[PDB]
Amino acid sequence: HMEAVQNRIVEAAERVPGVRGVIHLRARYVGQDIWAHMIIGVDPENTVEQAHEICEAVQAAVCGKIRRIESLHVSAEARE
Amino acid sequence: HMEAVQNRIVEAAERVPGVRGVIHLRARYVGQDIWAHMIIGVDPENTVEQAHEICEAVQAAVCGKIRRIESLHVSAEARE
Ligand SMILES: [Cu+2]
Ligand SMILES: [Cu+2]
Ligand code: NA
Ligand code: NA
Repeated sequence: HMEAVQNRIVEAAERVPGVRGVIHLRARYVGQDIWAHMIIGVDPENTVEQAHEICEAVQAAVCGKIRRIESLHVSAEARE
Repeated sequence: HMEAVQNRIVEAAERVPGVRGVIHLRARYVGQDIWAHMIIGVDPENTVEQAHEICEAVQAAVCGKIRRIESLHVSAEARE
């Protein structure tokens, strides 16, 4: 069941403007719910505020598309 | 499990240009796979060919977003 969900999470995150791939995704079931931590790539010349905005947009996109996610943390790293 | 999938099918179909709602959706599991029949609404002033094109686009959209669907038939009815 988990691989199909992880595929949906990556696909959803990579559709958000400013995401330069999903660098890392760790998802685990807590019961029927998913809790996940994500690192996305961003343009190194983005501001820290812009990177924060992208992470928030990823959280909204992924949580809106995948109903079973009850916790999602998104961080950013420079990617070239 | 099925209600979440049916919600995804309707949401995916209603995002296609030319769809005037999902009129009917009957989904059933065959094993782990979903087989489904859908009726979408279309503009009565569309041509039959245009309606056929919309149905084909719905099939592509839904099957592309919901990996477990192994059979999907889409028909159209005039909706006002
Ligand atoms: Cu903020
Ligand atoms: Cu044709
Ligand atoms: Na900004
Ligand atoms: Na046409």
